[PDB]
Amino acid sequence: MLISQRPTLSEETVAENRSRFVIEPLEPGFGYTLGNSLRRTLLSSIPGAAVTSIRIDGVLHEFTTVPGVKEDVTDIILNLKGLVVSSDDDEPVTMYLRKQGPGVVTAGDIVPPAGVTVHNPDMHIATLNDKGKLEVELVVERGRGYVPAVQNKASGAEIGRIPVDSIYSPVLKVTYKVEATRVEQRTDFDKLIIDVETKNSISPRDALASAGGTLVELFGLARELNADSEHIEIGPSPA
Amino acid sequence: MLISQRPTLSEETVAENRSRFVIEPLEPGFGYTLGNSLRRTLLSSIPGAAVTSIRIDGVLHEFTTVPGVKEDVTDIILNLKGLVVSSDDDEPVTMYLRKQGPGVVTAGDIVPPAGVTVHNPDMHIATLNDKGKLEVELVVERGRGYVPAVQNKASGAEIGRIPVDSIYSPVLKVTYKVEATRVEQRTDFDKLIIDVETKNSISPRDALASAGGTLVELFGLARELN
Amino acid sequence: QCGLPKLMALELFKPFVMKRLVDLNHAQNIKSAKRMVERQRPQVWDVLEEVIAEHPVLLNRAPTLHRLGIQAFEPQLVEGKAIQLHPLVCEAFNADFDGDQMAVHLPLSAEAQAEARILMLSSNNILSPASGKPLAMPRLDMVTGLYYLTTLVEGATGEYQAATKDAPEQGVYSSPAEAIMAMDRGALSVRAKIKVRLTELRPPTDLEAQLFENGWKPGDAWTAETTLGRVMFNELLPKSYPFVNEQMHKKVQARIINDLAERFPMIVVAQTVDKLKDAGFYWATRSGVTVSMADVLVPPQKQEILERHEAEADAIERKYQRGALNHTERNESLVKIWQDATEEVGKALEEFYPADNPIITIVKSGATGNLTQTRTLAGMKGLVTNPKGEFIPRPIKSSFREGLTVLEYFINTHGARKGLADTALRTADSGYLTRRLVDVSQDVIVREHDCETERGINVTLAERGPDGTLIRDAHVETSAFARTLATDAVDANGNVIIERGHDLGDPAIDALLAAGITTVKVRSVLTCTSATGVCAMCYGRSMATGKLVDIGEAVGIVAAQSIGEPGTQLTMRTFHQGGVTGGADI
Amino acid sequence: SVPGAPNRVSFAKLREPLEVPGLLDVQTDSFEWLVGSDRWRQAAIDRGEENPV
Amino acid sequence: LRVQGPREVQIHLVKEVQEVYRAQGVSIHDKHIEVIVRQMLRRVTIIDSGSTEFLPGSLTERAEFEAENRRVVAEGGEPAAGRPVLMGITKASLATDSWLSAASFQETTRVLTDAAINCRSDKLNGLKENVIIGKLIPAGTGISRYRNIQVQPTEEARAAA
Amino acid sequence: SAYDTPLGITNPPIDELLSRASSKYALVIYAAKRARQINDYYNQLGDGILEYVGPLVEPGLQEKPLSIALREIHGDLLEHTEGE
Amino acid sequence: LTHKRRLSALGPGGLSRERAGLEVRDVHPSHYGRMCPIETPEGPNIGLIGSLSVYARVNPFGFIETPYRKVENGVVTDQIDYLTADEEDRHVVAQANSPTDENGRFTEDRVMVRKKGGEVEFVSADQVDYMDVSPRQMVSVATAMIPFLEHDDANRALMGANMQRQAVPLVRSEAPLVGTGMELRAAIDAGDVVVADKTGVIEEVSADYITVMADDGTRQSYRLRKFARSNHGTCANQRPIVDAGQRVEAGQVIADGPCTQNGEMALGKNLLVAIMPWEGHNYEDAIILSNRLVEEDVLTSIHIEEHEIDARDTKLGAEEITRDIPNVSDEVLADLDERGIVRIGAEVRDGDILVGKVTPKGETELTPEERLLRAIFGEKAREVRDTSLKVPHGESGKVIGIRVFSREDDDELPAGVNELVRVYVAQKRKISDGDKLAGRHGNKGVIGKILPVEDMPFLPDGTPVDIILNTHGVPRRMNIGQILETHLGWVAKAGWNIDVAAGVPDWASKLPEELYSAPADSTVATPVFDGAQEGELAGLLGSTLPNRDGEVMVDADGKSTLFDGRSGEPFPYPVTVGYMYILKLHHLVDDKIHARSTGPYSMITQQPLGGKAQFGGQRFGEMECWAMQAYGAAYTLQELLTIKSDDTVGRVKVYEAIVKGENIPEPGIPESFKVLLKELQSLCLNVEVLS
Ligand SMILES: [Zn+2]
Repeated sequence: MLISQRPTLSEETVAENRSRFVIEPLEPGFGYTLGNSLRRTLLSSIPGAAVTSIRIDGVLHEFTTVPGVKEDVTDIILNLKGLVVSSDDDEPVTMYLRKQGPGVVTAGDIVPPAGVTVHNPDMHIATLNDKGKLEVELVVERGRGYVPAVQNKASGAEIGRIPVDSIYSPVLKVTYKVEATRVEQRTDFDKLIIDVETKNSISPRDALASAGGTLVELFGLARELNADSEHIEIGPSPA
Repeated sequence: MLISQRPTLSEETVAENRSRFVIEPLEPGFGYTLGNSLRRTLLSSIPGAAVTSIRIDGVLHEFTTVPGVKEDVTDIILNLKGLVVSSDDDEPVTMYLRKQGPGVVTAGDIVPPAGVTVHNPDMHIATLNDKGKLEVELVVERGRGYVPAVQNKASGAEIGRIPVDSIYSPVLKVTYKVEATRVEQRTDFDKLIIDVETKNSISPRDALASAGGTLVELFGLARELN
Repeated sequence: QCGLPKLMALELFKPFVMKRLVDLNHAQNIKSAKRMVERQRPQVWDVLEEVIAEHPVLLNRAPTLHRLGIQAFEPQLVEGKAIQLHPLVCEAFNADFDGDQMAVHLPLSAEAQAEARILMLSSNNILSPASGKPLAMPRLDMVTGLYYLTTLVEGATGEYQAATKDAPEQGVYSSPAEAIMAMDRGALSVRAKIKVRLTELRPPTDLEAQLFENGWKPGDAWTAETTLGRVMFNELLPKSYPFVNEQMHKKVQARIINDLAERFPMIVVAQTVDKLKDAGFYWATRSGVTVSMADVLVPPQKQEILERHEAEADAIERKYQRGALNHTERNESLVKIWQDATEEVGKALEEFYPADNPIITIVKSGATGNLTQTRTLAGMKGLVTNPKGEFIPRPIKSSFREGLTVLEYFINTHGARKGLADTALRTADSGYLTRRLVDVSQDVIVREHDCETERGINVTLAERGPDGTLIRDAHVETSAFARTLATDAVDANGNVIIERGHDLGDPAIDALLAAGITTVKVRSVLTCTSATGVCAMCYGRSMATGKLVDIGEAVGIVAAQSIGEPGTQLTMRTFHQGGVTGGADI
Repeated sequence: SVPGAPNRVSFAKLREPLEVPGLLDVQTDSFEWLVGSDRWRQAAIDRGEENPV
Repeated sequence: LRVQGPREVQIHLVKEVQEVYRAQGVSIHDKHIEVIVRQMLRRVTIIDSGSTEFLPGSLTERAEFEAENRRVVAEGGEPAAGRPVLMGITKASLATDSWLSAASFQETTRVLTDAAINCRSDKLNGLKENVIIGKLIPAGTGISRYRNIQVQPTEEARAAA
Repeated sequence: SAYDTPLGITNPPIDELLSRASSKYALVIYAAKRARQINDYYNQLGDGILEYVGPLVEPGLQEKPLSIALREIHGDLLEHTEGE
Repeated sequence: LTHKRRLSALGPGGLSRERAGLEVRDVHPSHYGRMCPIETPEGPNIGLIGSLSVYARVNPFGFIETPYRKVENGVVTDQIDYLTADEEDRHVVAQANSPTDENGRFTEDRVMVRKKGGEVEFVSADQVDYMDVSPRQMVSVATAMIPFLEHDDANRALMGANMQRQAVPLVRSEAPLVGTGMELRAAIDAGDVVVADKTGVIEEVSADYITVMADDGTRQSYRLRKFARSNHGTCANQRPIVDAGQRVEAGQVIADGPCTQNGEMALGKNLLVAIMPWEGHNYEDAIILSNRLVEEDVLTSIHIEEHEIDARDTKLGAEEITRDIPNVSDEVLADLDERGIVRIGAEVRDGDILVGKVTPKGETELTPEERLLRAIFGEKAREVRDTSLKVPHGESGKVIGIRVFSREDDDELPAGVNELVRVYVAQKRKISDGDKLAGRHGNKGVIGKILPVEDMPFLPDGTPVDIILNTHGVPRRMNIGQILETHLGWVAKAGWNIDVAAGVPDWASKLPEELYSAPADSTVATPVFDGAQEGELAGLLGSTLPNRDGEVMVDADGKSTLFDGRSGEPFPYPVTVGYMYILKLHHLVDDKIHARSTGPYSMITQQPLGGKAQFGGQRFGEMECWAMQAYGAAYTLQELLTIKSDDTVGRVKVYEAIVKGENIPEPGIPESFKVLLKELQSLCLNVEVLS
């Protein structure tokens, strides 16, 4: 049992961190099968490092404003949520950001420990006023997907630790759609258009490759139930 | 932290032709999409064998009756559509059904050649009175999905052949559900339970393996990016 | 675009297909190509798919009450026997997919093809020529979708919580992508209030002045307190449009589309309506709207109203027995009592149904239906008309949910039969008036740009009123809009606002209102002094295109058709041959 | 009711006093009267008619 | 119309019709109503022939009346007894000069006899008559202003070829 | 301004084309005459008569003459004198 | 059945179709019990044509009279009396559903009745003179087949009643799960079934006939008309439903007709329906169907058409049917028989020869081009011209029967006709996009899309819904009865069991003793105006039995969770799911598709002719001309009024230009103007043109 003809995968680079992939021609009905699975794998199956909590020096109960900085605590948390961090620790680590005097303080001012890398130093963090100071510690750890704010409800022994939603996945926004196409004088075939936006950490092509490898490994479990059984193959593209 | 336990698959039988498979652990929000992908593959791209055409001795077309037969040709074709057969060679093969005298005719009375099997001999086809004689040949070939009749205008068959619709899918029903499974330090990950009931042609695990192989072949495209 | 069945397309384009086949050596001569097409050999479809490209085809749905009943579409081959029609243009064609059929016509000459491609293209006919109100806009399901997406409900999962002591803000997201990720995980709802840092959506004018008084640009992050659904809805509108942050009722959607057409080119309008259609269908698929008899709620107050009004009717009957009433006045009093009862039951039903019930949600969002139908379905049918045409004093208490009894059903059948007989005779006089109107205005055309006349008519935009605060006149939309100022607007504020020749649009009227000027002289077709026909300046902008009318426009036919199309919606003199003359009861 | 009458439980609460008459009686009785069939004569005389024609 | 000028009656008619249409929820712009009304004030009834030959109480085109009272008169703009008249849709459409269009909705024999006896000619200006002849309508793309458009390539673009 | 890329018979945008002609009717006659010229150039006479020049823009695989004419008009490669 | 018992108000001595507007077609208060006031054609004959009621028989004088129950001293007695309208105007009749005591006395005091003026009023129990025989005394046979008719609006009920007569018979019929008591009788009285004449034992059964031996030893043989064409083209056939050795009583149905199952009418099919919008594919009354219906032939039908052709004597000779045909290859006529007729069982498409036929031609006068062309080929002239019968365009199928009549064998052919040949072509039409599809409550729609099985939403147990109906169209049309049908159909499909062990619940106190518990796939009856109450149905919905897994799919509200077939995520809110009885109407797409490029033209007007589906042309009315003028589309209007109609000179030039690739020339002057000019000149009018 052989497929009618082999599909192909192509890419077009919209921007530096965004790209659109076209898979076609697929057998009718398989576009929807591939699309949602690929989107979910891309979003929630690529491990990455992100900030999972922060602590601001000088403020521990009034989480509305901090002296010496013209940005609310919410603005600082939102800015820190956007930091791009790559790590190989597998254990939470602590990073420090210390600044004094008026002016802008950015991510580049941070001093990562060994094994931690920052990919967007230019990211704006805060702006201090006259006599203002900013001393903030960040907790960085690795994970998968988007994990909402893990609170300190049962861990009250730590004071001032602000939990923050962590976007572990390097891929940010993924969308997909399926279009009808005609091949061999019949108009039933499906073309899958999947648009992927990713962080500065990795290129979209590598993220798509990782998602494909993960899905292949996952379905290897089903394939292992009974090999050599009937199954439509795809065949080699060049030969 | 990111859990290290990779997903694993387990199987449990329910009946002679229905099996329930459990996959766990899975990332949150992953059970539904994987289950739906497996369901679509199982219901669309599981190959099988089916009857493509028939030829009855005393009829030139399907809009006629056979003497001594309670059912007409159309009813016989409709009953035959419910037949489930298994074949080993892709090319068409011929089976013969012959009977005479009073009594009922069941799929068991069909004579299959080597490499062809019929799994529901109790299926009814027609009934004959004393002056009834039923003789028919059936062509069986393998395929996938559902394929309508092929006109003799193009097939090149001589008058008398009655093409019939072919339903090659051996799967019968598929469904899935998701539950919460505990792994160290969390209790919000997905465990997928998918149950599959198939016709007697193939075992449910064979269908699941075929669907998994097809999905692996399809998803290898992304991995090919290196 | 439009879908055209393969066989239909082949039959229409036969000669072109034969020419192409002969050109490609598939057939040696004309006769061979004709035989190949008639036999429908496999080579025909490949040629048909190519020849049909970029060949407009006109679609018509009779009766053609107005010019939008014939529209050009780009055909695409589809297997089957049914023509695929775009859901938006249905209102223009006034057709539903329950058996209606369309006629297809093929232009041949280059002039005709250009005419269909430019003048009659569907994408260029969004607005209605009668009044300029958008006509190809979301309808039914789409309205239910975009509405459901933009609804705000208290207590939703992931709702924003105000920060307190040792409690920071929770419902805050760095970007819409994070909100999408949270929603996909079940931690957030598309209709839950949140605060999101938007960077690609232009903030509203007041917020823009507050934060970006020197001008907002893409990449300038601003925190918006809104719902994820509203953010997604605003992503469909053009990037230069200010943020809306409002529930998308039918009127709100109409206002947004009308404003979009006023400011942006028509192509942007077509793309925006396509995007809105797609989003509306997607979000109506999973809006939870469904019908069940657990959802058809019967108010508990209905019985009390019925009992009280039955007591009042008994009192009326008793007074009639006393001789204080004659038959006709008794019937009139009973009819008034029961109409009041029906109104009260309807009000109770309206105030009883929860806001989230599908039956009332469909009506309230403007998708379709009205509260009278809801009252009939779950309240009480009320009074019904006898064949003579007078209300029967005894109404129908039972609701269709409960089930009408035998006698109630029989008396109800009278009005149904009467209306089904009346619906056809209703169009006779409308067509008569339309053909009068077109005959008189058959040959009124715009022949020149300007007649250079100083005359006009006086119109009023608003009125000060008692408190002195200016209130807009409800007739300004159809009276002052789409006109050309006859004289400079210098009567107030001691300075000009807009000089002569300025076409009064939405921005122009808005500016005029802020200047405290009420009365203005505008050129009118009545005062035009053109030798023959009328002139472009006097006529004003063409409601279909939104710009100054073009020379050669057939103004007379458009005016006649616009007047005659809604004729069936008006009240009409009685059709009963027997009875009394209806002139007195005007 | 009728011999075959596949089992079809009814929700009716009332009792039927009169069975539904022959649905095709209008087309048959008129013609029986036209040709004066014997059964028509018996039915007419039993109704209270003398020397029906 | 008797009390006030022709402009006032037109405004009154437009307002009345617009109110009638608006009271029932139908929205139509005032310009269409004005266009329809304008056809009802296009004729002036002539009482006496002071600067013309028109018979008493004869309906004449306003432009023709003005031209006759302005140009052909030797002594200058000598007045000719004539006042504006409101004459409705039916008569306004029925009083057209094109016998070809008139015969469409009037008694064909009477119209043809009156045309033949008068030996008058119909100029093909309009939509009803042009379609009968098969000519393209004198509106939209069919007017002489656009029909005679000449198209040629620019000299620079042609040179680049 | 910043509209998405037009597709089908919407390319080029109608609004941009309209700015290069007196009105819609003038543009229609403009395009029809140019398309007739292109078709006559293709058919010509075999002798290579240059009474009508070919498409000044690069033609497509099978683009119809009307589409080519509209593209040329959008490209400001033609001019016309109104017949008023 | 409805046609036979029809009351027409026109014909010889009747009213015209263009007269009596809203004066004679209104529902008079005297229809009650004598003429169905809801079911009537919606065409020109609205009101003029109706149907007789269930309980009604014509008075020997010719006055429709209806039965009523005699009432004396407030007790209903068994003294049924047939009264006319005038006889009824002198009495006071009451409803049939009025509660009564066990003995027969009235239990209430004020009873609803009808007065002499046709008005409804509440009177004392003693004032009652008569009583209706049954609630469904005013509806007709067609209207009595609509369950929950008291919940549907009058207009929708009329639409459903008139649509129920347009259901094409399906290949395999199935009785409705939920219906009234009229399904049985309407089947037997229609005569489309075979009923044993007398008690006996089935001697033998075959697909063609049934033999039964009576208790008196008299044999009876019934022929079963098999694959017989109906007047409208639908296949009409019967199949036995008995076996040898079966005892059969008088009046028992032994064979069933086209739309009958076990003797009950089976116009449609029970399909699993979910009430929800779906991606806009069911927008504006459109319907989404599952591919299963196509695969399993759920909505397939047989359509048979007859093609007839004659051979007669002519002034040039007698035209004969022959296998030999001139100027045609031998491959096209490979399926012809010895005598020139297509063999039975052959498959034919459009343009195929069914029976050869040639006619004498006469004068040849070949042009020099033809002379040289046939000299090089050497094919000499033939005296005959081919006129064989051809399959009309758009039609295909297999030949199932051939009938031949000839004067050679003394057949009664018309004057001058020598032979006549009829060929029957039968085809197996499956459901497809655009085919109309409707229920019994006036809900109608075309099939907008047919999704694959995996795409359709499916229940948690894995059952995919068969059809999806848009929610927006139900409340507006005011036909809520379809929702009740859906709920009760679901209740019937899966058996129910009321907890009567501890005592009858309050809602179930009215259910008959037989209806407390039923198994799966049960069929229930809900008679019109005496059907299941809303409360009882709501209570039953909460007592449904589980499925094979042991779980309930539909909760107490009649709703169930559905998984999305494309994405897999469950839908956010539960939706109504049940079983609905829907039927395929005769308005198929295959018979409603037209197209023209060039074909026959009228003899006098020289315009394309219409009225036929082969090459009929479309009408371009004056309103479309007004629309074109409003658009300013001068050139299109000219090209459409002259080139494509009655312009003989320019039409051929346009065809030649299109085929040659040359640009279309400017149109000329239509025939409608030259003819007018010549006519007007003929009347002594000197009409002339000038510049
Ligand atoms: Zn003017």
